[PDB]
Amino acid sequence: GDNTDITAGQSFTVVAEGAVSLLSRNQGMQLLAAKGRVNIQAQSDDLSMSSQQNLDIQSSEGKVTVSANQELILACGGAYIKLSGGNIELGCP
Amino acid sequence: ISADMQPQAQGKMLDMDEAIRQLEQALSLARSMAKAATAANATQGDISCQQRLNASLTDLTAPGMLLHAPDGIGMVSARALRIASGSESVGIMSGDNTDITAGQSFTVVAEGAVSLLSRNQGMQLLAAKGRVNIQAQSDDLSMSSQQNLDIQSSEGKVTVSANQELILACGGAYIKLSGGNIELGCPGQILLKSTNGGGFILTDEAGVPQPSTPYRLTTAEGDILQGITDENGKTAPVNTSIPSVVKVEFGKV
Amino acid sequence: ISADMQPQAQGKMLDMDEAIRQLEQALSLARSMAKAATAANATQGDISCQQRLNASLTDLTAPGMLLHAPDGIGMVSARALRIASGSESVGIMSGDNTDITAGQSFTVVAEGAVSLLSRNQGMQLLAAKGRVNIQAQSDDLSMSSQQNLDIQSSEGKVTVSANQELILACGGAYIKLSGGNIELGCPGQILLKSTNGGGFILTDEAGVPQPSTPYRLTTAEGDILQGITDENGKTAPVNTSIPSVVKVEFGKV
Amino acid sequence: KYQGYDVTDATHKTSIHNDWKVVVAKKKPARGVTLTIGIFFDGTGNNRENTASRLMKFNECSAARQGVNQKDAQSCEDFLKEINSYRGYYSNIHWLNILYHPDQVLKKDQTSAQIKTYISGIGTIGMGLGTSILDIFEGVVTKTDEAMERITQALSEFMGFNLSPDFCIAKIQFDVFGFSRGAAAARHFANRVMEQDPAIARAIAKGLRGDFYDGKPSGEVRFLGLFDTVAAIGGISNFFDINGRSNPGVKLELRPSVAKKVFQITAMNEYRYNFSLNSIKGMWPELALPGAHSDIGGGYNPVGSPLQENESLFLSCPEFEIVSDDTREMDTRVYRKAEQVRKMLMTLPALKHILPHGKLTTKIRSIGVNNSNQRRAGVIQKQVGAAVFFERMAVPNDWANVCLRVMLDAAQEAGVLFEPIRQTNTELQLPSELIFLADKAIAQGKAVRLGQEPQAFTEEELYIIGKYTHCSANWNIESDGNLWVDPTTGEIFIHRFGPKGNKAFVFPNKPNDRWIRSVWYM
Repeated sequence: GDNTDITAGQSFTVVAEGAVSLLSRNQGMQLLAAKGRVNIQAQSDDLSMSSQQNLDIQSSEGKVTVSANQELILACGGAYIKLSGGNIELGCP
Repeated sequence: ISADMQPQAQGKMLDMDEAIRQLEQALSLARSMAKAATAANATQGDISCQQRLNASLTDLTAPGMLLHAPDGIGMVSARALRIASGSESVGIMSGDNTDITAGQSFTVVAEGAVSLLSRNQGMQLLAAKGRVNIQAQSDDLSMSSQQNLDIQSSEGKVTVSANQELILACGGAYIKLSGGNIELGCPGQILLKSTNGGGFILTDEAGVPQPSTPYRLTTAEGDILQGITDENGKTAPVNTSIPSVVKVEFGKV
Repeated sequence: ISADMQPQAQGKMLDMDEAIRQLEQALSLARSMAKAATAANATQGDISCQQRLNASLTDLTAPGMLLHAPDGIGMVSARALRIASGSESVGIMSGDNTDITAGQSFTVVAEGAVSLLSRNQGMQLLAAKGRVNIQAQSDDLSMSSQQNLDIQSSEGKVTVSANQELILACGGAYIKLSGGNIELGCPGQILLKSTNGGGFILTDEAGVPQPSTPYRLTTAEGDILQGITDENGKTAPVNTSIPSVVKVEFGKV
Repeated sequence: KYQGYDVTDATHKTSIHNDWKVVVAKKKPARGVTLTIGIFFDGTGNNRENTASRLMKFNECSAARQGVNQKDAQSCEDFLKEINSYRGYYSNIHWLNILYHPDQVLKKDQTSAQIKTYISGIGTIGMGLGTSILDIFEGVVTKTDEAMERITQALSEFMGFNLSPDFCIAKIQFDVFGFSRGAAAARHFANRVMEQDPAIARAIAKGLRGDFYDGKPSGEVRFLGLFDTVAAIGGISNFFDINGRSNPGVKLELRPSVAKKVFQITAMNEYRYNFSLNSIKGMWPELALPGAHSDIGGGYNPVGSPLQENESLFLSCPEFEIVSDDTREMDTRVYRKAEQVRKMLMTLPALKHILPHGKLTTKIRSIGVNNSNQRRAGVIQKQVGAAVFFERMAVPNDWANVCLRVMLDAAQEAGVLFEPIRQTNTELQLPSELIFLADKAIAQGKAVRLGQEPQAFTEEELYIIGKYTHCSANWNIESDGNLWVDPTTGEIFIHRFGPKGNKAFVFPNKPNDRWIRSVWYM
């Protein structure tokens, strides 16, 4: 009826043969690592990270490296930057 | 405590053949998934203590508590419930789903790691409302995909901001925002696109060039191009490499 | 319901010292983590009801159920299990791991927040197969790091789409995609790259220019320049600031 | 065949014109120096074995893999503590490394040299304890890598001793010596030199700092001195946490072109389960010599030391049983089993010469059993345990020097140059009891190195040797809190988050079945 709190003195582990699904309905989602590396991988498939409002990717003290294998596209409002082949294409209306 | 029938008290007091099958099967599942987590570089569960539990609870060789019911167990209360292991692990093993439904928040605090591994059907981390916040508050963050990775704001801004370098790399090409400079390097060309032959004429032998006539060209490779002639009977331009196009027509009067 | 020995029935019917230790140890762990969840700006757990449960279960001052076993409890069944608290919280505490192993799926639906805080060893959110989907379906998404952040698609495309504005910023330099325009501003220079002194004369005193001879130059600061003389006895071009380097050789005859 | 350059134009300045001055040199003919690096892979030396190595011995030797449950294993520990970690002594690899003649500065016409490097033994945490046990499991190959870095720094020191050489290294040879897992590491290294490994060439080059040497780029092995090859002491096959890791790429087979001369001594009286011999018998000269594992390799403390070897050994696994308090302890199944195995051991030819130098008895234990239910029936109960015990105080370690001298003779036959053992080496001088025997053993070594079959030791000399031979195999139980072993499957589970307060029991020195040492051939 209230919270479901899990408190582990060691790790908290989930291995699901099918899906892992976390759905917050009203107050958002905090996936925090106070220390240690956060590793989010779709090790065999797509990764989609979506937001309706503003999306903020940030490294407060280090580098941000976005890296693609076959194509890296940044798009907004007809403008696009495409890193593809060995070419950089900046197209905008 | 058992909801298992031992008709007419025929058997040992502690016959737990089905309780043991449930314990064996759960540890068997926990162990196969612990191998899957290692192969996937996830944090492994504590099989060690769940392995002693099987030892302890099987025939109650150590003072534990075995609750078994062949048709399901419900532990309900209007007030708080606590499942707590003081020195070892809590293991929630499930043949089907493990579903947590919280009327308020669902929170985890692990002194070590949090690893959610999905093996076959992916991972959905959704917030129907509220802000999603993913932080490596003191370390690296890595968001990786084998196939396409898509970051999108459907109605707002996307801001990627670094402190010392912002690199976008793909296939030798890179864009590095560093120092106070911008560096666009590539082996190929940097293209700034800031701007975003042949047919027939179906004419009567008298001379009127037959407007509004449906046509369809078949180039001599296996491509087809429908259309209608227009206002002195133009055809669509064709640009197949080196063909011999063919023509047919019909129409109304 | 206690698997605790009270030999010869010496003691109170409800002596639960080890059960109370387990309740106290569980609650003090849940409270340390509430402090840690606050310090990390995670959603806090419901300590109030778990603190109220300690009061109710300690000496059973309220009609609760206390199940204690010194060597582990197994709640097993072939059918479904339910741990439900109707109006308060479900607390799962562990000294070690809390392991969930779903044979199908691990589902969590929280009406409030979903919070996962790991304190020391990071967070792994892996899908070995299937698509990973992270959405703030109605709000902001913020994914941040203190140290390096890596977004990568190892075999596919990376698409970053925004609706209003896409800003990449680092150290004053920025690339903004907005309106229908691209803007590359920076305090320094914007660099587009379609890209991305001296030796010794080892000669015989008679005149043979010593082909194929080993050498290695030792600058007068502490640098080594290994190599083998080439094409009438050249060495590698040295452009250290301005030292007086030294020469050595050997070789087969 | 080699020539250097009488160089006097050895400086030039740095400019903006990028000038190339000159080097005027009349050519000097350079000495072709055959340089030998003596590689000494030790077993455990004058050290303690680390936790990760001692835990590997739980594999197949857990008390649970035997019929010894956690109560009977604690009773074994109690029964041994009622009758009466271990740091060893210097091995023969230490003394061979000491006697290996090093040459710091070459002579003006010295055409052959010898430098040496010493690689330690493999076994000398909680979360990391699994990976540390993995490190011990791969220790052979990782030790050969450490041998690469050690060869680099030994060569760097040697040539830093000879600044401005006038000589050319006309060959790089190797004299690789090993003991018991450095014997495995020695065989693996000799193979890596047979395969002409690029890492060896990189090591030689990094030590020479780009200098030239004329031979096989990865060198060649002249003499392989092995002491008792034991590729693994324990294993990981039963460790749930790490048994997935496959066997390491260890190469122990010694093909006719692996070294110019190969000679191995072996322990005739080593019978432990975990110490299974990798033999080079039939293929290369191998001398079975009386003594335990470290009576061949050396790591036993001297007969006066504080770490003196006093043997208080269970020669049978202690068996317990609860009986009536009226029952005489000698009228129990456990006592009959213990006396049966004691009579078997007195008959056993494996310990034929070791037992007469100590006391072989059957120890009997009996403690009180609290059984309140049987008390009401008038039945008081006792737990009687009985095993075969062997006392032998003050075991002398002077047989290792006999094996050391046999190795020295084998190596000196291979041309290896050793400093003789002079009376300043008091640790290596033999008791007057053993002089004739050491000479006969050296003769057996040569007879094997001549392909003959050696004149075996007679029953009187073997009885004399039994005084210096240690009984390495026993059923003395040890415990650890870093593991939990499944009582049914015997699978080992490492405690990742610190000890859970339990004790996992092991018989690390457990004798092989029927007291015949496992030998693996090739």
